Amino acid sequence: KVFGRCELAAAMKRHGLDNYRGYSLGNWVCAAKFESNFNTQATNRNTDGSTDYGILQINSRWWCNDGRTPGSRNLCNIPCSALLSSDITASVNCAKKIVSDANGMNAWVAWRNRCKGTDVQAWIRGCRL
Repeated sequence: KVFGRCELAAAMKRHGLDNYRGYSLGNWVCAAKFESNFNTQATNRNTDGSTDYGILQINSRWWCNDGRTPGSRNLCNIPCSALLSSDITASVNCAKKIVSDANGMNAWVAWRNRCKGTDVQAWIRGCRL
């Protein structure tokens, strides 16, 4: 499912991401935009053999099990396919654990490089929230 900007903002808010660990909703929407382009079905393989899954491109080396990442840890306790669902609940719950780690949102390279320090409020402007 390819989300609409305001649609995704509302689902993210509902799920409790607005200001989770200090990050305003604009950040999460911006990160989804540049990580997956609002597509829940996005996958990207990395050089180390791991793969990123879903709307927030969660990595298989540490967070989920895809059965093909030697040494994976599966910290979110879920098969990576669960992150491709049109229902973003799994992605959100796992993202909540990732951002709680020492590095915060810097865990998402797209956020660090394209959202960090920008007017992220723009991502939710015009939305009925």
